Amino acid sequence: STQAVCFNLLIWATKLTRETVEIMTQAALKIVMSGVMFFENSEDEDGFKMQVNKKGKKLENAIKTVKKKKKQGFAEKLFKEHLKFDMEQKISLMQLLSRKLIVLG
Amino acid sequence: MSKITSSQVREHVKELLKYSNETKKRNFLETVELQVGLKNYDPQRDKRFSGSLKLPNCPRPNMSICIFGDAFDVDRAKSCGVDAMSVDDLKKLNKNKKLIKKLSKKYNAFIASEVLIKQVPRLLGPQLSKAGKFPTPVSHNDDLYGKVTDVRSTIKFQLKKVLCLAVAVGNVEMEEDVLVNQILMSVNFFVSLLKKNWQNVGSLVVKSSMGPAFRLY
RNA sequence: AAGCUCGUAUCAGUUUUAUGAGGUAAAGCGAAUGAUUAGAGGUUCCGGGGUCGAAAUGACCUUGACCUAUUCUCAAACUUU
RNA sequence: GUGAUUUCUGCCCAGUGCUCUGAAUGUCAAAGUGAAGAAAUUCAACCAAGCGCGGGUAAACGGCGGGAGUAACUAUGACU
RNA sequence: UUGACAUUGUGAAGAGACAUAGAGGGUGUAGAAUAAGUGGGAGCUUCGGCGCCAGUGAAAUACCACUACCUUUAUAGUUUC
RNA sequence: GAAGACAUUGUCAGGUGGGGAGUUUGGCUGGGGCGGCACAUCUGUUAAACGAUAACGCAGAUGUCCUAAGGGGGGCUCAUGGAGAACAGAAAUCUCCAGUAGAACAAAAGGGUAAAAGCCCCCUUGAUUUUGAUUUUCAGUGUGAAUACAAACCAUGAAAGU
Repeated sequence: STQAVCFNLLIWATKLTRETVEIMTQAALKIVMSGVMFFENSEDEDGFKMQVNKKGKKLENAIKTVKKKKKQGFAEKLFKEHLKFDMEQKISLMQLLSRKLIVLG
Repeated sequence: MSKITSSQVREHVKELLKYSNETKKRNFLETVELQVGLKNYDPQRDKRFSGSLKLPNCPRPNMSICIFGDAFDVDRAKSCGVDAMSVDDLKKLNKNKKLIKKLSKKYNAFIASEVLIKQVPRLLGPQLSKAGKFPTPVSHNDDLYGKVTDVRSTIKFQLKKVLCLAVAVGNVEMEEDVLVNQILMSVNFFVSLLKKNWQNVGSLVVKSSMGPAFRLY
């Protein structure tokens, strides 16, 4: 009906929708940003402040990617790490900072 | 000679410089027809969701010889019998597999794509594949084949900040070529995503094929 | 207060002749406003949410919008005419 | 500022100030320097200081049934 | 409180980035290759080289351009070190 | 015994500061008495979530509608209600009767008018230009709108006309 005729004809629509089925359907097939967010296909769209977005070993992947790449962001990361989950976040932040005033701070 | 009759640091209106006119009639000495290099500045991004996938009208032809590949099955081949350049059935898809390749832009549909996928490894060169870009996978072709014979502006997926396609030549008629360039901007400006940056106009650059270019704002 | 130009020369708190102009009376909500009222009985793979079968279109409820079957027909001061 | 002795903060530094040997090229006049120009006006970039960020400081002014973790990317703050 | 010139001389001054132009590398899978996001594919001296030469295949190799420049030199000189 | 071509004075964007001077107080809860100043365009967004909530800002349209719903000739004579029928129920298609307008007649609305001033089909470019005058407001104004002739250039119709 709604989603009926939806997939019928069948991306912001996709957005609301979720907001893999037809999902991963058109999937393989920055609003996109937010979406992939809430959402692996998300991983993909990702890899495609957007860093803040992406904020999974492949996450670590695109990570060291733009890492050596670029080689604000720092501040944001630190704030997020300061705001299981906790442990992971902390570790990641430390690794990034090591790869430093505010550091020891 | 040809440089002193052109401007590089001075902007002009469409009624001053070229922009599909005839100001390069005495400039271009060669009798061979040239192409319109209408360049445009439009800052975009690297997002696949941000792009124009339409088709410009362009009423007046560009005066050129071309040939398309008409091939349909089921019953659509009967409707496309009068307006066609070649038959090309289902069993005639193995003819171009040899050495003969006198087919430029072949047109098909979405129904006959199970066998068309075998022709893709040979016809992957020129940008004319069947996807979601250029309008092709569709059962309708009666009121579409009569349009492609009027020389349609084939829009492609460009990404560098330089934006230029193909208008015409500029040697047919004065006032006739004026109402042609009015669709090369109207369609482009129509498809404007909110995710884009700054403006979409920028600077307008128009040239020929040998002579210097200009600048329009 | 101080001047100029004229003469059968300016008319009317009372009586007869009804040609124009107007937006107070009437009406409507069936394309404009508002106090466009008040209920019951059904149908659930897949309109959107639970419990119970490792499962397969195996089965069974509740909580919001409709259809069928009724009632009123919308205050004179909202507007125009 | 407090105003004899005993008594004399339990915790917190996100906002309003001060200090700043922390952090300096996002923004930053004139002079000097750089195009066009027989001229005038306009004039892109560089730099100092201030502003932004952060920490300390509330016996100097507040807050004081407090401080966290929780399917929203920031917006409710139940339960524990 | 801060800065340039002048007041105020002299150039034996350690180490950088520029104001006009010509080479040097553009090396991720596969293709023996330098196919750098995008555009341009009938073309410039025409006797002659490449015009689309083979296998592979999302992009195929002269051609006036928005270009991120790893590392040097550069004529009369250079505001603050 | 300090030190140095150091430091201090004067005209040089702007920034720290009511020590001091000048200037600044219509009316607005029967005096006055918190802070802000988010009044009027369908929905989403604009807009920090069950209440409200503006903005000549952004993305179609939009300071309502029209690229024949204009003018003209011919033909036809509407809705609702009652009474019927092969597919077919109180609603759909066809036919008949009654019937002085609650209609139709460019925006929202209300009288008009019936061999229609309207609707449909067919036939179309006078909804465009030059030269005068008049009505309401006015100082026989600006702007805008309406009515009525002559002199060029068109369309419709059998004729008479607009």
